[PDB]
Amino acid sequence: GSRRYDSRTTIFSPEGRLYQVEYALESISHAGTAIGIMASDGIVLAAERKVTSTLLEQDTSTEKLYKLNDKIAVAVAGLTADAEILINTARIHAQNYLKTYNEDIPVEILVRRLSDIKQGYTQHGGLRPFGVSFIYAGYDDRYGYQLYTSNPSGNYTGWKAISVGANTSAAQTLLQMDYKDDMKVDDAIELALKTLSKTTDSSALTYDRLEFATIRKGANDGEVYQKIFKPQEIKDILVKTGIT
Amino acid sequence: MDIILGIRVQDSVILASSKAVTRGISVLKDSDDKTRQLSPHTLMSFAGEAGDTVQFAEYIQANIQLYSIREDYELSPQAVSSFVRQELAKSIRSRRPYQVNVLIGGYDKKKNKPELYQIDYLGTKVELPYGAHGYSGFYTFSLLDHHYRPDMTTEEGLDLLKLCVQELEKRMPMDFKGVIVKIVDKDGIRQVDDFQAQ
Amino acid sequence: QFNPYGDNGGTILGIAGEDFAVLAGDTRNITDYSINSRYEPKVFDCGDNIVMSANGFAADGDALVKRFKNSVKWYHFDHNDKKLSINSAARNIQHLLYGKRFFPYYVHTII
Amino acid sequence: GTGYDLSNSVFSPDGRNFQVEYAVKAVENGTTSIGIKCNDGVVFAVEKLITSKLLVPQKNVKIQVVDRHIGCVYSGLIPDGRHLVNRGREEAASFKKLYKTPIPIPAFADRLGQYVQAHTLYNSVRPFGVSTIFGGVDKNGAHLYMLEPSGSYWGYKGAATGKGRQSAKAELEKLVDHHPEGLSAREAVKQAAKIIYLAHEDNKEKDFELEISWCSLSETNGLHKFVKGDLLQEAIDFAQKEIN
Amino acid sequence: GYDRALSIFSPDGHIFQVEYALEAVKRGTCAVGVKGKNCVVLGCERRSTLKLQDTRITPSKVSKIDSHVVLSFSGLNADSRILIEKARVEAQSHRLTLEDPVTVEYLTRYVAGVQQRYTQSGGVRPFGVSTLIAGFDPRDDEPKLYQTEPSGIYSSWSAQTIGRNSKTVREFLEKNYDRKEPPATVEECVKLTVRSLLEVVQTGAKNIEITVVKPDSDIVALSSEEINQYVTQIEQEKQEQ
Amino acid sequence: DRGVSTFSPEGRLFQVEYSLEAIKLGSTAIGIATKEGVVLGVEKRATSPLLESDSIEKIVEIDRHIGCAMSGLTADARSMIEHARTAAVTHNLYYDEDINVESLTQSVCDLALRFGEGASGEERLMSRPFGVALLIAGHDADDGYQLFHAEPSGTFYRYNAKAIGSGSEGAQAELLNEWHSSLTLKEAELLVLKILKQVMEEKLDENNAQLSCITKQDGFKIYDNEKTAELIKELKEKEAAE
Amino acid sequence: AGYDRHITIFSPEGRLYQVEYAFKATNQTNINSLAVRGKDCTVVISQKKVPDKLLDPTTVSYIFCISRTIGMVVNGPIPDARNAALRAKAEAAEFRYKYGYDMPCDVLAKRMANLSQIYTQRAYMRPLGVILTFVSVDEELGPSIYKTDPAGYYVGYKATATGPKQQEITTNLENHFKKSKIDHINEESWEKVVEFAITHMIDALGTEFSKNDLEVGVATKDKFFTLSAENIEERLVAIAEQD
Amino acid sequence: FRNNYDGDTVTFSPTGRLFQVEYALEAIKQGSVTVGLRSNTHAVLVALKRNADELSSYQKKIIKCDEHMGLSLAGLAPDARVLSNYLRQQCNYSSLVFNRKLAVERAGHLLCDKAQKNTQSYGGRPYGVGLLIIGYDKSGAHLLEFQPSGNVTELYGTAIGARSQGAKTYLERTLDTFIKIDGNPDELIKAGVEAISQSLRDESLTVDNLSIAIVGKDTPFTIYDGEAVAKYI
Amino acid sequence: MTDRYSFSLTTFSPSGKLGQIDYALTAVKQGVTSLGIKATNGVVIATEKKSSSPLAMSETLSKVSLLTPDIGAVYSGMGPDYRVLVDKSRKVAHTSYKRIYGEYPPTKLLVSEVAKIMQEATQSGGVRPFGVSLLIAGHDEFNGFSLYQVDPSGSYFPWKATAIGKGSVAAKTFLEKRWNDELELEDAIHIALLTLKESVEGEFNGDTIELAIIGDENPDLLGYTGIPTDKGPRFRKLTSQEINDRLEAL
Repeated sequence: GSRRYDSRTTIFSPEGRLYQVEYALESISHAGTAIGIMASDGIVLAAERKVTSTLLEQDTSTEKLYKLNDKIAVAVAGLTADAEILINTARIHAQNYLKTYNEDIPVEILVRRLSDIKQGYTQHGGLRPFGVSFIYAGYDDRYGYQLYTSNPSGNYTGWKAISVGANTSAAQTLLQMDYKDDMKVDDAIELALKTLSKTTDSSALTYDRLEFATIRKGANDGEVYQKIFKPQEIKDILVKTGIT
Repeated sequence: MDIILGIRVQDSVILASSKAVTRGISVLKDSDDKTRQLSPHTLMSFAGEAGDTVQFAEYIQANIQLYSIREDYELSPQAVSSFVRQELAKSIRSRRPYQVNVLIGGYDKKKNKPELYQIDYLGTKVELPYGAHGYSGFYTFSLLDHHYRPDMTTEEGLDLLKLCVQELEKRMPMDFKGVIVKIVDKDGIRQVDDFQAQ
Repeated sequence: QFNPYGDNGGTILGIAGEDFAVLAGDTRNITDYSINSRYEPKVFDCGDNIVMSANGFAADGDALVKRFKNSVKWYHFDHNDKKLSINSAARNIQHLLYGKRFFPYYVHTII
Repeated sequence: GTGYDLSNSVFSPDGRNFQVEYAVKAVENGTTSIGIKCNDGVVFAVEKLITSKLLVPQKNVKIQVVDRHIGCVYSGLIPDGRHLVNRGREEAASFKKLYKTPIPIPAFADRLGQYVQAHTLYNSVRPFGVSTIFGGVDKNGAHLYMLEPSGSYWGYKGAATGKGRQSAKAELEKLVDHHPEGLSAREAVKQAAKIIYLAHEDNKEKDFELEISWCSLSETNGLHKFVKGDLLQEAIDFAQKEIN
Repeated sequence: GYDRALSIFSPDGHIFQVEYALEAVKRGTCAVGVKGKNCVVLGCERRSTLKLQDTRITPSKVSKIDSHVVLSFSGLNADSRILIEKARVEAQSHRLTLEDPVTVEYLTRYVAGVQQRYTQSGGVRPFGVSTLIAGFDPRDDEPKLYQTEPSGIYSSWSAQTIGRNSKTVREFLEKNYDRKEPPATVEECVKLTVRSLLEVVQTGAKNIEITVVKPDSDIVALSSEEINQYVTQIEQEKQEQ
Repeated sequence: DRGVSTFSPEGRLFQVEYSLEAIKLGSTAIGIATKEGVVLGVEKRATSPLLESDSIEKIVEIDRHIGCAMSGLTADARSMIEHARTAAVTHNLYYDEDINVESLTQSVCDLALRFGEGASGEERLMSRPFGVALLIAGHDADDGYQLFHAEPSGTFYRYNAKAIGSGSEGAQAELLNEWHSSLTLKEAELLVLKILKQVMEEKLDENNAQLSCITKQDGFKIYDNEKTAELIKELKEKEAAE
Repeated sequence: AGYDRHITIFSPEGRLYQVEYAFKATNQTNINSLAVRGKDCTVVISQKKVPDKLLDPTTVSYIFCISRTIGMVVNGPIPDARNAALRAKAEAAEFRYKYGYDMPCDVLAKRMANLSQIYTQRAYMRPLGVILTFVSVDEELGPSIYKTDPAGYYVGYKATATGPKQQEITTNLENHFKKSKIDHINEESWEKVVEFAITHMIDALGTEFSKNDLEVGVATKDKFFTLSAENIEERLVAIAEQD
Repeated sequence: FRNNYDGDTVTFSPTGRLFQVEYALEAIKQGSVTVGLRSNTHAVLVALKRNADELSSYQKKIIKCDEHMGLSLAGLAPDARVLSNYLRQQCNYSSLVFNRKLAVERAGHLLCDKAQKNTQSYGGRPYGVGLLIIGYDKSGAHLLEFQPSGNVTELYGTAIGARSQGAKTYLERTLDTFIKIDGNPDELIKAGVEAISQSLRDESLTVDNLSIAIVGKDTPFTIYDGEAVAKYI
Repeated sequence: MTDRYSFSLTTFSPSGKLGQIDYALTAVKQGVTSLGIKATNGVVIATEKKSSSPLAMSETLSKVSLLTPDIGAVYSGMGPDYRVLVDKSRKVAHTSYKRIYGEYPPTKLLVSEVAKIMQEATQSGGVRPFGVSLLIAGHDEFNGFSLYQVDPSGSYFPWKATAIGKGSVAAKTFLEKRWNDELELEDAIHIALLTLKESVEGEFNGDTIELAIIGDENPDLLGYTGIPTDKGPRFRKLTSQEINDRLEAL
């Protein structure tokens, strides 16, 4: 028979742990670090492109920051390809909600959906889990700004500031040290850059190895705006905060 | 057919629905409530095919209550109506379509404004000051076009209806055995148990 | 167009006595104005002391009797050769008939 | 390493399919049977071990017919043989229904071939524990065939398989030499009954029963028929005579 | 298409996957429930492995299946959502066909069946979850409290607990809860509950959440203060001795 | 691993055998059949003083003339009882009559071997065998009062008396002596209540044990605690009377 | 671990053992074959080794007639050869039906190669232990030789050989072309191209052939056919007088 | 050896055996004994029933497939239920569609083919039960022996189960004797009860311990239990 | 019968690695070198035609394939896998784009599709990852010229220039030296021919090398005229000749 070659990706360990999930998490832990910090007037998503080259095109890229909705975006940590499969189903779910209720999908409803999908690969199907962790940054008129996180297990939680990928422990301690409830978006933009700058496994923290995005509610308007910083804008924000 | 009227005044929505249920040659019941409460601040009245009518309402009610529990939140009247339209628009091209017309009236606690939605069995939705399904409109729309004012009080609204119902009791061939009236406002849904002689 | 039904005439009768019962039926089978047979048994002994007849459209009548007899056979196989009471046979026949509620056995049946 | 012999479709380092080979062992372990192609037909014969006096004689028939003109005999796991004939019967009905003409013996062979070869492609099935000798008369001649568990098959002048497979093969090789122009149907029937008695030496411990069948354009009209009564006894004796 | 039998018997007669399902429950945060004379209360501990969470939106530990029944649990969070969803749906279906909300026993029997089904179906592992379901039958005032586990077994308790250190807190309850006279007050009931959590939470005003369910769809959760107020008085009860 | 429906070199099905092992770990259940009715009793066996003992349902009603007791992994019995109740009701709808006690049992036992990862015989989708045994007791006009023992092997036996569970071999040997073809319903009740007290780890009282019977007159009934408590008292007295 | 040798999944070295072992199976018949291109024809030569005397020599072949124009020779076990032949016949039949023209040799090759690539990636399908050589005189490409293997690889050849002594035949042919400087046998009749084939077959193999030791297939404009014991004998005799 | 090739039926051993099947055949021998013998007018089945306790019933071992056919089992009861039930349908089919009684020789073929399917595909297990089939069709009395391996054989008489070899020798010796017990059923039944006790050892065939079935020229396959077999004990 | 392999053949290991993907990458490592360079007015992709016998006709086997008239691809690793991938790619280009929007898909999107197909062979039941890495080069009105690399894991990234296969490391280094954001197509075709010289051991001519570019529209390769907006394909495979002429000024 075939039973011989079956890994049995969905079984419990004698300790009651999910082998594949724990191993997927171990995988995520070697991926570029991504930070998510929520201010009083916005949210900041920052990510470190793990490994690069001189020829790698930084302009025609967006390997870790993806726009889900017009009010929701995510930072990725893990298999880009796996992430794209989940992201796409997520973009579809948002639109079905919009077509059904003629209202944008509340941030948590979208995060729960995706997590449930992940949870499935955990309880049946005999397929390997998705080696991906997301940091969700979004807004809606019920909870305003929200920050979330979901991992291979299918679990998700909310944060004021959080990180995924490598050196999360060090980064979470630094964040838990200088974060403050009243923080303003630009303060957060700075905390994020500092945190990555102290956990990086690289020499310097140049602009070509970074991705930045902010969901601010531009005072001059009355609605929410998503802005994925361009190579240049990241270069600037890097000089100002004093890292040249 | 049945009478299904709805009028949106200053701070509430009023739904009037006939009480008669006629099966062939006889009037089986004279106290039928052609309505369902989709949520604490949203009410839906309906008229149409014999079985499809209640089956559809209860199906819609069930889904809205499930959403409320899952999310611990009450969908806006606009959201509920868009959901209901989609349901009707789906069944119109199915094997056996629900032949049901509805009026959805709710009070949007977030905008603090009453709203009235009219949707026919085809999934045709329109938002109105006052609406009606079937033949009801033919007798009443001229009265409403005339006397309707956006700032009417719930009281002025109940008087405008009373007038509408009287024109209906005069010129319409069928005895619809009066109506049941309900008000939807910032405080929920209540029934004017005295319109039989208000 | 094709019509799946036909009428083979014939008539049947059933009278119940105090400690007996009879089921009669002519033995003529017809089609329109012709006679197909002057002797074609229409009343059958199905076992367990039950006689039944399905009159009307022969093809349907035979299929029913055949299905019922088989019902008796399996009743024995499944409930340890228990006897099928006339009241139980009736209820069984109802399900046999209603089973084709939307493509009826064109027969009036008596047991 | 090892273990290349546990799944039915695995290639061992040398390019073999051990399970198919283990299957053959079941064949050789069976009763012997043969096929003799004559000048206008074919003859089939098989050994029937008599376990005891309780076996009703002439009742547990082993040779089978496919359609009206095909004879099939096999050595090894009997149930598998039947399964293979049931298939061949359907295979043949299908052919006649579409083409009208009854299935050519070569065409029929490939059908059985393809089917048998198929059971060596997936590890979810087992190979056939039988070798089959079959054939008949058709639009252009008589044909004799032998099919192996590997799905391999060829046309034969004479063929045999089972325990007495070597004895038989020997006798057959003689006939092939001492009859270059061709044996006759009536002749092959006797010659066959003989080869079976001889080859019964590799099992001389148990008493047996003989079975012959033939398909001759002249003797049977091209239709497969069982040799019974007189013609049978005449061949039994011809054997008992040269068995001393 | 995947139907490998993951939950099967072993020589000694155990279903190791169900067994390990339980081990995951032991690891889950502690949860407890005690029934009063006119109410039921559910307590759950909030971990502190990581703190900097946004409690506003982060999924809560006590869920409403309907307006008169709640459900708390211990074990894998992802898994609990699946059971909670099916239960909430089943609750609406029941209202729709029987024209009456589910009794707490029925809702419990349903969640238990879903759990049991996953113990003997191919290609699926059991739920690494154990639950506490409480509430009041419709038009009834007698409190109900049931518990379910991976095996699919369920039963009602006067008070019960599940999760890490449930051994300890169960002990507290076995010698602190008298069936003769159950917490006749909504107040003294919420107290007996907080008291038991403290046996294992080790200082945690933010590490303890309580929910009180009363007859006729009267559910409500306490805020840190209301709870920290019980904590304060319970610590003094000790010092004053 | 190995097929969930493989044969041991002895000619036994592993899964079914290991299934029986799990039943030896279940609470004891006893059945006694007399010409006055059949009695079913079971060891509640709560696992904590906080567990409300009446929510332990190890004795259920199939139809009005059939009831049954379980032992082993009880959650695995839900679907079995459902199938049973449905089979009884169904049979009645089709034949306007009561389903024979044996037939109901044979039906339940048909689920028994419907397991595997794809066994060529139908669409037997059930990953493992049932981990619970049943004592089915009822009355029908053709064979009168009956007691049956249905196992996860698909086989079922008819007994005059039978015990399954942790103390089965012990209590069975007890029943072997005590049982005679002319016992009375009252006797059987005491007799069951007695064997239970011997094998139960706990000290038998009306809260950790439950009795029930099935009679042609009032069908299947489950003795409420008060009625049983007394049968216990009447037993204690009769034992100290020699 | 040790199972990455049983099914078609990668080994730590990025290898697929099952595909390598399937290659082994192609030499199991110990038969050698080669093919060359004429000016307007394609010939395939293959050893015919009928050991058993009880075998009907006429039913022992590894050359198949796929279509009116395509011919295929197989190196490997016979059951896998017949499986491949049937499939290719069906494919060429259907292709004609759906597209209105005969399936080209190179296309049928790609199709069969693709089918083989599938067994290389899917775990329940084992590779076929055979190597297929397709020949014909394509209406657009003239004489053609395309060969596929268990790895799913395929390519067109000026001439080629397959079998245990594959290398001896190949280098022999390689040299003849380095010499003639053209990519084909410059002949008009196929009979001569067939002779060339049988000749170089002998030089490289160092063995003499009778009329029952070979098997010949010839592809020509609008038709592919195989020679009979006697058509061959005639070919043997011709090369005899000159040597 | 064995250890690595008895995981499932789809695997052949290096010697060429199917262990899972042999293990199935094993459950048969571990099963209670039953005997079969026929003449030219009748066919009889005598079987020894087994019980658990002394408070338990004796597991029936004779099953009726049609009016002219039936069988006895040795091994897994459930599998006999499945097989007898499949055979019940085959007989019923033949009657309904062709208005013909199913030839005993053909019933055997169907059983063989159904059993074989379970020995070549992954996931299924071989049937663990042996069957003896008797029946009076259009060519006289008949007796068949069914083996889970899928092997069915026509005999004059035979026995299967534990110590079955006793009866099998008695019968193989008594051949010429009973093969002529035509016209008289009581003789075949007595001869059967004898052959079966040749395989006894523990106890002596009692009333509720014995089971006899018969079919013939003018005898629709009928089953005898208890008092009905008293006149043979 | 039936694919009883409905479970994953690629799973996570304790270390967090995905074995089959690692191994597939190892297969790509042993493959013949291939590369791509992006100029300011074009892109060039090239590889070596490693013949498996002088008897084989190297033209009847292209390693550089056209996906759409503006997108081409090349690889390193297992040829067969590449072949079926190219077919699936050319088709998805139609079914998922041309048949909806009436135009061919933009490079990044088609690459995204290809990448998806490869991702599934990394998680779907009963299969192994593809043993190849591709370099896809194309051009689209709103993004201009671009070059991407798709790996067995399904991941993909854009490049200015890069190489994959046998001597990718050496070649990637040689490219960093000679690349600048001001190269003209011909300059890149040159740099390409040089980088590839180090990889090839034996003959280095227009018959041992395969090279195609994505440049200007070739109205002569359209096949018809009469429609103004249809100017021709930007993809052009260089001829054996066109190669040698540049090999001189090498």
